[PDB]
Amino acid sequence: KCPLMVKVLDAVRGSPAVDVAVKVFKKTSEGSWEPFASGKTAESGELHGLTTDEKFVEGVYRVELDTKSYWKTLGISPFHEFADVVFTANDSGHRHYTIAALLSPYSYSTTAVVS
Amino acid sequence: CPLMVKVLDAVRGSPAVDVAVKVFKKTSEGSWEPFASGKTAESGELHGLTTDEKFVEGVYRVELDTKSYWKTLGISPFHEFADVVFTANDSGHRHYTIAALLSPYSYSTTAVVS
Amino acid sequence: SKCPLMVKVLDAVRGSPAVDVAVKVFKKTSEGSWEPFASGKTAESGELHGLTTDEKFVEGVYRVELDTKSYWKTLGISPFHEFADVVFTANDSGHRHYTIAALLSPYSYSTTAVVSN
Amino acid sequence: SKCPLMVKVLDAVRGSPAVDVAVKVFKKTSEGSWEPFASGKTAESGELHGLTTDEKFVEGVYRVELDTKSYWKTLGISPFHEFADVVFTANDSGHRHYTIAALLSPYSYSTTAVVSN
Repeated sequence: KCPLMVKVLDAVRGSPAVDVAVKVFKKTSEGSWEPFASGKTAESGELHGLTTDEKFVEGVYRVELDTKSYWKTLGISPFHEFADVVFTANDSGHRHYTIAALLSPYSYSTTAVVS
Repeated sequence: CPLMVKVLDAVRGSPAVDVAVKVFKKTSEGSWEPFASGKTAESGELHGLTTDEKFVEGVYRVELDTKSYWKTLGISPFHEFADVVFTANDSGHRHYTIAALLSPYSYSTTAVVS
Repeated sequence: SKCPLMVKVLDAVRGSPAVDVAVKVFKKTSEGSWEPFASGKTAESGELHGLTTDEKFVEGVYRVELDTKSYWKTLGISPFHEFADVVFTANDSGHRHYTIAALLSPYSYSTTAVVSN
Repeated sequence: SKCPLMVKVLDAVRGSPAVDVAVKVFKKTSEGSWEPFASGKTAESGELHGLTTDEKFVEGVYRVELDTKSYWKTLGISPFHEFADVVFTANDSGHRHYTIAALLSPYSYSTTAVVSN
């Protein structure tokens, strides 16, 4: 039943990325980003329960991982200010989305699983 | 479960289903001998390859048959396969996840070790 | 070279450079908005050179945006992301040279920074 | 530009080229064994050129092995993998030029092939 999940891994430690701050924004008709949902990754590196099928309507979404604070907490000065993932959701029926991310200090990878 | 494999498809945005996986263990003599095998489920995951007791200290080679995967989908891929080779259980007993992200001419792999 | 900001892009589906990828660069203002800084497209090599100089490329927060959506749709492929952007602080301990490398798939991308003195 | 097999490696932890990565190339035989074909180390650019020539780079199954374990150990880091290898058939349908690109982290790597006629 979870329509939008986030999963984050740490490529330096070979572990889930724990305590990663996540902010979701939804684009408005006027074109601005308004706050939609927020949370933190658990011990699993996964974030559940951001939203529900009812609230997760058609629109353009931006998922922002606070990668800078993550690396700095571990004593590492990273390259990026954050990692944004921007996408259109539910444009042709309701789907379930997973945004996965793999983090290094100077690099990240992100994949979408859509079902 | 001490050794899990998880595979994603970057072209379709989905689990990579029915990926054949072969695992080998290096012998004292230096050759690869078969150790375990299976296929990824609809989840893109493969569980139950081995047990904590059977998964002894050694050098392991996990081979994903990426070529068969892409050819089944009507795509001619670059690699013959994707091998992931590593020492396991040399410093305390651990659980490993080998994750893989596949495109026709590219792949990424990560280890989660707990 | 004297080139302080380069972009290199590869296509993971075709096994080739990503050609004619549109790139927009922005610089964060005092008020907290993005103003246009530079723009170009990747060449046959998948690379974009000559975006800026060390005179113009001063200390600040920059945003580099690849139009990944238009790139895939030109090839007949419907991609996941609206775009791929990279946001970073530049030149805050003196001038450096930066390369933003990116690897593209329809539902996935990776980006790496190479920073040199 | 005449170079038929190139290797390019980046370090995702340092944000730099991966320098002095040991590279070994093998070619498969009729009997199914790996015979040595070429070897070298990445330069300060992270690139390795001059491994072979078009005349020597004949049709066959090749194995390119990056010694990632030694690389990380030299930097004081205990890495996950024994190495990173890329196995592929080359020059089966026309003679081509190949670039094997890799991005390294201690517990992760990505590899991409760029093929050009």
